[PDB]
Order: sequence, then structure tokens, then C-alpha cells
Amino acid sequence: KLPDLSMPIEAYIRQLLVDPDVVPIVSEKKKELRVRPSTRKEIFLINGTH
Amino acid sequence: TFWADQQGKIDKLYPQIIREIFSRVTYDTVVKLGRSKNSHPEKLVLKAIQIPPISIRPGDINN
Amino acid sequence: LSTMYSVSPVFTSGYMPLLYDLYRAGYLEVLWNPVEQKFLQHAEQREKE
Amino acid sequence: MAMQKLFTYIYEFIEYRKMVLLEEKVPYDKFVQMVLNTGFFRINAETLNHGIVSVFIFGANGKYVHHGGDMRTLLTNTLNEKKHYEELILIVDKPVLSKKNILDIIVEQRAANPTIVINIYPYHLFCINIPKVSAIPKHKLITQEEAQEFLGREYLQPQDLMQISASDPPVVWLGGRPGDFVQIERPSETAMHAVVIRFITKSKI
Amino acid sequence: IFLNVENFNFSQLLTDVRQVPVNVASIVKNILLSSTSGVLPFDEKSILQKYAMVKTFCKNLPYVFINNIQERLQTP
Amino acid sequence: LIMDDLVEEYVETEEENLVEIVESPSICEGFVQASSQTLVIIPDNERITSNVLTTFEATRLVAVRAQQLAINGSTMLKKKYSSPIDIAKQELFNRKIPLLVMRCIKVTPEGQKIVEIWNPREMGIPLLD
Repeated sequence: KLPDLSMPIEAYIRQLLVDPDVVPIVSEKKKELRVRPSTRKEIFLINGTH
Repeated sequence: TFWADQQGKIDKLYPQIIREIFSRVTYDTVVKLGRSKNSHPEKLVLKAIQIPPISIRPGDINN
Repeated sequence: LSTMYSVSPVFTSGYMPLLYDLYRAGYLEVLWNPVEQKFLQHAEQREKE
Repeated sequence: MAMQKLFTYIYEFIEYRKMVLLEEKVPYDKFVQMVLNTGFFRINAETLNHGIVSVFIFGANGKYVHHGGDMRTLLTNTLNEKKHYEELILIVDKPVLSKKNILDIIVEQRAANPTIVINIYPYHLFCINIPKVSAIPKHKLITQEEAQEFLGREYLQPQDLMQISASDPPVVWLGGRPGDFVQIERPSETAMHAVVIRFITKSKI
Repeated sequence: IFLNVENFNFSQLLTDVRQVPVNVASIVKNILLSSTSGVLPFDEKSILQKYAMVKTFCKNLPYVFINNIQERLQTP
Repeated sequence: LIMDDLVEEYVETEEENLVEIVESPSICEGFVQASSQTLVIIPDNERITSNVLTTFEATRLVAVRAQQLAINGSTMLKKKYSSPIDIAKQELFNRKIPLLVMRCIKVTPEGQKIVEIWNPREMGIPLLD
């Protein structure tokens, strides 16, 4: 737990997604921000589907 | 054993593949299908089985 | 009878415990017959025995 | 002899419900002629609460119980008039209660008009004076206040009571609805009659 | 009641005898046998009092199913 | 090659016919402890249960008292009895039993255990002697 701002934008958003309240928004077309959740995660697409 | 039939394309549904499939199911789908949140299909695939206490397997079931 | 038998009396509105105690020991006849002293001495004899 | 018994007993069913008759009463022969020609007979009754109760006596071989579309059209048309329409009663043959399609239109119409009560009943429900049957004990609806005081004294919920279906013939003749309470004076061979209160649940169909 | 019971049964006849918790006649017979009296003289007040006691006892009989407290309070 | 100890394969045939949304909070999933109850003792004048002990209640009272006299034995009885069972029976008959009878009328969803407390020393005793 307890993510850290030291790392670039990775493994601090990943650790953020460990919390169920923090849900991401995914586009499946943009390549800037790519993270892999540590565990199974529920997401929302950019249009709204869950 | 479960088999995936895609218009004759035959491929075996391994428990790892089934877990990958079941881990993509939302709790919204689980609830809307009449199942409890404790009955998520992700629990149907086990990577760590429980060996029972020796109290129920005295010194055959241990073979 | 309480001094001589385990019928330590209490009184309620319907005296239902009173009647129940008059049933276990016998002596339900006191409700309609004067007796009282008849089996009071019988109770003395039983306790003595 | 189903149609004769239906004709003689539906009107006492209406009267037992404390409903004033509407329109007029027709002879038996004209009744069966209408049943064979139009496919059904409609009886209109008015409740004490100024509502309207319509009884539809369909025929065993009528087209309205063989094609779902005809029944849908009839229900939509009848529900489209200007009447309070407290309850719709459709009396059909016993196998009609097994034909799933008709039951599906009945459910669809019930969902379409939630404030409107639609119930489909077999012939045998109105082929005898149900309250006068010897085997049937006296059923009576008790008001919600009496039921609440009874439950409060007994420390009970309405769901703890014994259940009774709203399609139960005595309950149908009483007009009880789900969520109501019925007091039943049942004969007893141990206490020489007894009183039981049952909770009215969802009617079968 | 027991003619209606006859109507929805095959061969269940109305009977004169019932299974009851208390045999009242036996109690009365025992009290009369144990009574140190017999053929009491006519007394209107006593007879009316006995009738009133029996009527009140019948009215308060269902209180054996609750308790003496509710009987004293005469709750519904 | 011949095995005798077969296991007799077992078959069940009658199937049963029982009749936002987020992952899980710390409330819906969990809280198996069940909320604590408060004891709502019905007032003595509002009690509706019998003022007579049932044979079950009297038997339980005597058994509890005799078991307690097995380890204890400080007794308020006058006459001396050589067994805890007799002592407990006489305590119940002499209305000296130090126990009470609680009859749980209802457990409410809000968390109330509505009970009637009855004193066996003011109750009818149905036991024999």
C-alpha cells in the first residue's frame, strides 16, 4: 500500500487502483498512460460502459 | 473439462483461461444475474486449494 | 402447614400457586370442607415419621 | 352443464361481493347464444366504493382463448374505456389456465395497468356457491386495524402468519387482495370450532 | 358444527362424547360425596349467587390461557 | 484381481426447487458479529405468559439449583437433606430458589430482546413430592 510520488506515472497509479474506490477511465486507443493493475480491477471506458 | 466451439474451431478451456474469463465479470453483472456478491465466478477457479485438517484425515484419503 | 411441609404459601390474584400447592400435598378438601385439623395432625405424623 | 351453473352462480358471486348489478339480466338461451357468437359474455357490476367490476365469461371453444392476439386486443380495448375498473375477472376453461401464451398476455396487461386488478379464473370457481359449500369454513376479511392490533398483542409480523392465496375460492368470493388478512372460523373436532387468521398472498397467476 | 363435520366426511358420525381436560361431573360428584350435608333448604339468594359465580367463571375461563394478572386486569 | 470392498456409488436425483453496485464495502460484506441487543423486560402487569411453571421450567430450575449446590452448598433450607436434588426440590417447594425464569417473547429486528421475567417463588409449582 501507500503509493509514492517518486516513481514516474506508474506503480503509484497502480497502487492507487488497489483501492476499490479509485476507478480508472480507459480509452483503449491512447498510449500516453499505460498501467497494469496489481489485482483484478473494475474500470469504465471513456464512453461509460463498466 | 470444457470445450470452446467456434464454428468448428475446437480449443480447450483450461482453468487458467476460465479464471481469466471469470475475472473480467463485474459485480454488477453478478448481482443483475441473481447471484450474491460472495458468489462471484472468480471464486470458482482455485490456484490455492485447502488441504483439510488432519483431524478429518487420521492415519485412505491421504493417498 | 408451611412449618411442617414444603408448602411455603404465597397469595396471588387467582391464588393459582395456592391451589397447585394444595394439589401436590393432597388436602384439596379444605376448599369445601372444614377439615383442616384432620390432616394437619396427619401432616404432623408424616413429618415425624 | 358448466355454462348453466356459471350463469346461475356468477350473479350470486357478484351479490356476495356486495356489488350492485348493471345493465340487465338475459335469459339462459340468449346467454349461450352470445357466448357462442361473440365468443364471451361480459357482466358489469358496481362496487360500494363507486368502482366498476367487469366479469368476462369466455367460451371453451372461443377464439379469444385460442389466439393470444385476440385476448390482447380485447383487454386493451376494455381497459381503454372510461370506467374506474376496480377488478377485471376473466372466467375461462381449465386448460386455458395451462396455455402459457394467454397467461403471458394477462401478465403483460397487468404490468401495463398496475392500478387495475386483472385475474383469470377457471370455470369451477363460479360453478357453485363457494361460501355455502359444507367443506369450506367461513372466511371473513378483517380490517387492517384489527389485524394490526392482533399482531401487536401476539408480537407477530404479517409474514409470520399462515398464508392463503388470493386465488383461493373463498378469498376470491370475498374479494381479498394480497397483503390483506382473512379470519377463518374453522370447525374443530378438539375444541368445537376455532378461529385462525391467515395472510393473503399473491394469487396463482 | 358437528353436522357440518358430518357433511364433508365419509363416515364421521356426530358423537355425544368429547375429549375434555376436566370432567366437571366427576368433580361435582366427589364434592357431593364428601359433603357433610344433603338436600339443602331452598335459598333464592344462594342459588342466584351460584349462578352468578358460574357465569363469571365461564366468562373468565379463557384467562387460563394467559395468566392471573390479565384476568385481574380484565384485559381483552 | 478380484476386489470385494466396493463403495456403492451414490446418486442424488431429485433436484431442489427453492423459490451502481461496487465490489464490496466494509458493511455489506462482513459484519457477521450481529448487533448487540438490549433487554426489554416486559412490565409485570403487561405479562401474558402463564403464572404457573411448566414441568420443563420447574425441572430446569431444580436441575440448575442442584448442580449449583453440587459445587456450592450454602443453603437457606431449614431441614437438612443429603442430596442436592432433594435440596433443590425443597427450595422450589419452599419458594426459596435463588433463580429467575426469563421467557424470551420476541427478538426484534431493531435489536431488542423482549422478555418476560418470572419469579419462581411467586409461581405455581406442578411437580410431585
